[PDB]
Amino acid sequence: AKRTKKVGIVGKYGTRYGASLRKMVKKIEISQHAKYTCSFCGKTKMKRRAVGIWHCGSCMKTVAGGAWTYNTTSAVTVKSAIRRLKELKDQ
Amino acid sequence: GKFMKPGKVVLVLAGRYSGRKAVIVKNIDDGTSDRPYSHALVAGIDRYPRKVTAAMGKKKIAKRSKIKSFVKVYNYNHLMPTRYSVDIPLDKTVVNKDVFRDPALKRKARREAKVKFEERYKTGKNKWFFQKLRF
Amino acid sequence: QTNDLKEVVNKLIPDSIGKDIEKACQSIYPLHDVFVRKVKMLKKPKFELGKLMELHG
Amino acid sequence: RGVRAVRPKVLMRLSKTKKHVSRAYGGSMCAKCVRDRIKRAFLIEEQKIVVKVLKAQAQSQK
Amino acid sequence: SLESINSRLQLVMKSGKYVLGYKQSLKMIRQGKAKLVILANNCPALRKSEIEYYAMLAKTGVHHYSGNNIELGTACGKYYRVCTLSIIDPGDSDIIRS
Amino acid sequence: VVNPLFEKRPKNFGIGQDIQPKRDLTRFVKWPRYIRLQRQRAILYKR
Amino acid sequence: GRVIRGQRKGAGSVFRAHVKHRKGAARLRAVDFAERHGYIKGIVKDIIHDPGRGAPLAKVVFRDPYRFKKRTELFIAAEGIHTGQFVYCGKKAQLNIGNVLPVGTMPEGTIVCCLEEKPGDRGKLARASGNYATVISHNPETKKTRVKLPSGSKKVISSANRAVVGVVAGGGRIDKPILKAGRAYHKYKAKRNCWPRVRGVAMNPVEHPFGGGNHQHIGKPSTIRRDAPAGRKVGLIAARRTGRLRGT
RNA sequence: GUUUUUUCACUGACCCGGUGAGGCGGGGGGGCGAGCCGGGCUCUCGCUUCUGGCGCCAAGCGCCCGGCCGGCCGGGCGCGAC
Repeated sequence: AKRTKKVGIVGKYGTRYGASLRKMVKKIEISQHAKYTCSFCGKTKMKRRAVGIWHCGSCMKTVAGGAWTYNTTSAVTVKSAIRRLKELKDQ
Repeated sequence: GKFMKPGKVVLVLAGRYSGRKAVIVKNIDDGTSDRPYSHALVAGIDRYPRKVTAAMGKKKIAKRSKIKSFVKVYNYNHLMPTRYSVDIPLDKTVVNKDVFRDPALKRKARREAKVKFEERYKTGKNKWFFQKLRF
Repeated sequence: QTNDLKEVVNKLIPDSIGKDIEKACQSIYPLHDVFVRKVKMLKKPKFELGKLMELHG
Repeated sequence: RGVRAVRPKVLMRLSKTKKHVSRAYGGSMCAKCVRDRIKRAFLIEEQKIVVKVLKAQAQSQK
Repeated sequence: SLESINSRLQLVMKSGKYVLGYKQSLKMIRQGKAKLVILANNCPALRKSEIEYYAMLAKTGVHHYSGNNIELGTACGKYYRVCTLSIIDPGDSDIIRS
Repeated sequence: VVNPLFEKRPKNFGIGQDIQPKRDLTRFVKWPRYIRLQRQRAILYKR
Repeated sequence: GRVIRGQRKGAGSVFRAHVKHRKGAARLRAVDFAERHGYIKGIVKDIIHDPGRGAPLAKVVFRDPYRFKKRTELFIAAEGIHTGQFVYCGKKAQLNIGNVLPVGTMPEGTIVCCLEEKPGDRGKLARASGNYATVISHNPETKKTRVKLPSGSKKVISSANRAVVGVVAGGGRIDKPILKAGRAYHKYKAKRNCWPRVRGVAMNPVEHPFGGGNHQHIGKPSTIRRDAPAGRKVGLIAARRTGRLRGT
């Protein structure tokens, strides 16, 4: 069935730590454990090995990503900016 | 078109002769009752002739410039064909597919390719073929 | 693109670009007050003194 | 494959053939990654000639 | 021609003959049956050149598809992912000219 | 008469192509503290 | 009479760092001929976890230009580096991510990390997880560059010094609450003995200048002289302003 | 002049950082664009970026040098790598 009304992955912490802290960590805990589509084989096999280090269980290709998410907002916009800066160096 | 002709040079991909260069002597693009898969007969060089250099002796160069050939039926996908070609006879009378049941007739197909590859090494023709792929 | 920076200005002192656009748009919607309202210099190449003195002569 | 899974100081006793497979990079590299590097060795070394021949035929018109 | 190349496949999937995958497509190049060999852009760069080189010997055209193997699967109307796609017969289509 | 196997095999000693040849580094040796001293003593007579 | 905990910290022994399972010195590559005139190619072998460091490292293997040996480097991994990616290091190397080249040979607004504060020191600045330094502006005469550091303070830097392009990996880890004391215990066990932080007012008046009293209070101003001696220098060290931060 | 002093910059003690102290500074000769009529100057470069191969212990070319019988059976030195 549907077991819990509005606690998810953070049902494991019971009554402890407060709602608005457990409400915060749920948005993280979902993402860091979520399987992502490997951009090198297409398979949903990117799992977080450790902090900032993401591993394709199919490619055996390790990526240096964000702590709780595969891609961070900052790292993407830098990759877009470094691209755009390189479009001006060579023109 | 169909490129897997008996004029082709071929990188042996799998097996004991891994990374060796070989000449297709026969192409069977649709296999027999014995071999369902599409298979080629190749004759290549197990031991390459070592890198030879001026200020080596004529007796030393001859010793140094010795081909040890193999003759082997492979699958097509256990070979890697290339743009190169070695237009060398390698007669069908000896280098043949009735070579693997009789062991002495494999020593002669091994022996024939040895005489054929050693002479065209000495000419300097197809000098890519007689140097080992560096993997 | 089709000619050099000395030969564009002798098109820019008249309306050689501001007349060409006016005529070639009469068939789409006939428009009157066409100029090239501004030209902004962005990228000059490496400065050689000879080409400058060639503009002054 | 083809190599005995045994405590590493025992390897002195084992015969040569118990410690490798009869192939290029035998008992050192897998068959899969050898024959993908026979391809990678080749198609790079070919691509060298593709830019080698273009180098002179990009020069020669000047 | 970004949705054209998507639509020109969709018609080859309906009417024409096609081969999905690497190993089976690598036979259709080697059997001289390949007319266009499409590649997804996240295929191994070694195996991308493997296809290009075989297609050069057979004088077969290689298209480099503007999507990953998941989109090339959706371009084929298939419920899986496909990198390599050697087309044998377009049928009633115009894919291998333009 | 020219034995045609004898190929001219030149090495490209460009940055990140071939290995560097064992060239002269007499003026890049980390010298002993006495050899270092007696040379930069001779500099102080010229400085 | 007793020495304060901070002074015992410097002494060493129980406050020395736990560098047992810490995996190598996370340095740059050394400046040679192919850092200073053109570039040298290297592959990322494996992205790796360094205990006590939030950011992951990269075993990057460069072939040696002088001997037939092959060199291995541990880089503060730029975010988006993967295994079997070609990392280039030199003056003529291209301006893409996880690719070190001198700050002199990149445009303004360039995001870098593992930045050298001096030419040759092999990567000191902006090398914690999710941090970046922006190349602000160049000075071709005198050969120097303003670079905004992660704190937000522009340093004039000598332009002959190197930084890998891109933000450091493991970015945005301090977003997640350390929910329990267990997660904090385990964090600082990989680093050094600093965690169970006893407040000075809880301590006795012999161990710490804020200790003692029948009530648990500071008693003397918590803000202290910069010139104060060790044992005394405790609380808010040379506080320009203090209290709840209003304005920017 | 002598001395004091202020700002610019010098290196040579003194300090720092890296390295297995591996190519620093100047000059020369081979690419590249710009400029008068085959010649010449103030400059620019120095080889590697489609791929999770491979590379060291020199090829090449000169140059000298020791027998049997100008011909065959072996050594050194210079560049290549100013």
